[PDB]
Amino acid sequence: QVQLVESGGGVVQPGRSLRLSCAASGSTFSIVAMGWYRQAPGKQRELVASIITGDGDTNYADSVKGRFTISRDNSKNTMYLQMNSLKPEDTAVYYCYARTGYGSSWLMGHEYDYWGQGTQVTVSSL
Amino acid sequence: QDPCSNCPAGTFCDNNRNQICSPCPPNSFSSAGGQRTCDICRQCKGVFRTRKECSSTSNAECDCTPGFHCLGAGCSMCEQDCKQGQELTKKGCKDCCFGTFNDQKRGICRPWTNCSLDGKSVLVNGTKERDVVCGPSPL
Ligand SMILES: *[C@@H]1O[C@H](CO[C@@H]2O[C@@H](C)[C@@H](O)[C@@H](O)[C@@H]2O)[C@@H](O[C@@H]2O[C@H](CO)[C@@H](O[C@@H]3O[C@H](CO[C@H]4O[C@H](CO)[C@@H](O)[C@H](O[C@H]5O[C@H](CO)[C@@H](O)[C@H](O)[C@@H]5O)[C@@H]4O)[C@@H](O)[C@H](O[C@H]4O[C@H](CO)[C@@H](O)[C@H](O)[C@@H]4O)[C@@H]3O)[C@H](O)[C@H]2NC(C)=O)[C@H](O)[C@H]1NC(C)=O
Ligand SMILES: *[C@@H]1O[C@H](CO[C@@H]2O[C@@H](C)[C@@H](O)[C@@H](O)[C@@H]2O)[C@@H](O[C@@H]2O[C@H](CO)[C@@H](O)[C@H](O)[C@H]2NC(C)=O)[C@H](O)[C@H]1NC(C)=O
Ligand SMILES: [Cl-]
Ligand SMILES: [Cl-]
Ligand SMILES: [Cl-]
Repeated sequence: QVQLVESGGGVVQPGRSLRLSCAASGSTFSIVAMGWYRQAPGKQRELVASIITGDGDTNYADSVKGRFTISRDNSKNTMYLQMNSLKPEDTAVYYCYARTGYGSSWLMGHEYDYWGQGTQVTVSSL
Repeated sequence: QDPCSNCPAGTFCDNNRNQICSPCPPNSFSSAGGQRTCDICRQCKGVFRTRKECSSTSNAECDCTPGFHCLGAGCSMCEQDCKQGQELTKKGCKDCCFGTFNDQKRGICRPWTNCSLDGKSVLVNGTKERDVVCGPSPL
């Protein structure tokens, strides 16, 4: 019902910026809230930022408070994560995530959640 | 059966004379057939404001003045509305207790969904106004 496509991965030196994009398709009205997850090899999946599509409130993880900004644009039906002041630790696979209800509720004809393919974000120097 | 039983709506049983089915007085109605007398229309006054007009056949339907909401069956009474993130107490509207929420003008503050109880992480914390958004299964 909902498809999510990531864009804007890549390699960067520490301190440089990068901006992840997640484009939603199909039943985009189902979506209520969205987020970015990241997965480093060895360590666990970590929630990075979340967002309410409606009102636009954001939750950030302590480890990126100040440095990352999550935002949404309904016109373009996309969610962005601006990542500034990148660190080695930020290196992980960034997955885009979307939900269709409040609490553990989900919209009748749709999926409880949806994921994207993930983009790779590498920060090492030279 | 009875004479007075095909008496249509808008009329009552009359005796004084040559009318079986005489029409209802003003500010009275009967949606029945064969009624003995016509019911006097509901008055919507004060807090209430008339939504539907009164008719011979159907009663008037009470709305409820803006600032208030309809309550009980048929808008029997009218209760004051708070904004979201509040519930109506004994003394008046009050903000939701920390860890409860209400997303409506009317109603009671309910408690946030507990995400762990349903086996999900949390995606978004709740506010006074908004519920929690459970995320995926952990690990
Ligand atoms: C969502 O609800 C969560 C779950 O609620 C509870 O469990 C489920 C199954 C439901 O049935 C609910 O009805 C029920 O209330 C909730 O997380 C719960 O939070 C309470 C406290 O709020 C936890 O109990 C606490 O334990 C503290 C730390 O002790 C740990 O380490 C000890 C080391 O040995 C160990 O004894 C203890 O073991 C108990 O917990 C495990 C889970 O790990 C449980 O399964 C097992 O049966 C044991 O009973 C535990 O690991 C205590 O120090 C603390 O008590 C202290 O503070 C009190 C303050 O008044 C003092 O009076 C008291 O004497 C102590 O000093 C406290 O009671 C509860 O175990 C925990 N449940 C789980 C499964 O993690 C969660 O927070 C809710 N989420 C939201 C958004 O609200
Ligand atoms: C989103 O929610 C959790 C839950 O935190 C608790 O409840 C919140 C509404 C607020 O009262 C917090 O101050 C409470 O701690 C937040 O995770 C907490 O993060 C802090 C800081 O690292 C940690 O010390 C707490 O113990 C965490 N609590 C638990 C139970 O894990 C999270 O950061 C919130 N994010 C927001 C509102 O932006
Ligand atoms: Cl753009
Ligand atoms: Cl009046
Ligand atoms: Cl109403």
